Amino acid sequence: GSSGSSGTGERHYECSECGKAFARKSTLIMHQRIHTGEKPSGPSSG
Ligand SMILES: [Zn+2]
Repeated sequence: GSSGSSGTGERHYECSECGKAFARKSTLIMHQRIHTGEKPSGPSSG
């Protein structure tokens, strides 16, 4: 039925942005953030 390991379930989600493989799906999302942001600015301040 809907139960029974019958082996392993390696589910590594890679980042379509860089290509980094993670263990959890959500985790990857949090990472992708690094990409979207840090917009390019001329006058470096901070
Ligand atoms: Zn990435």
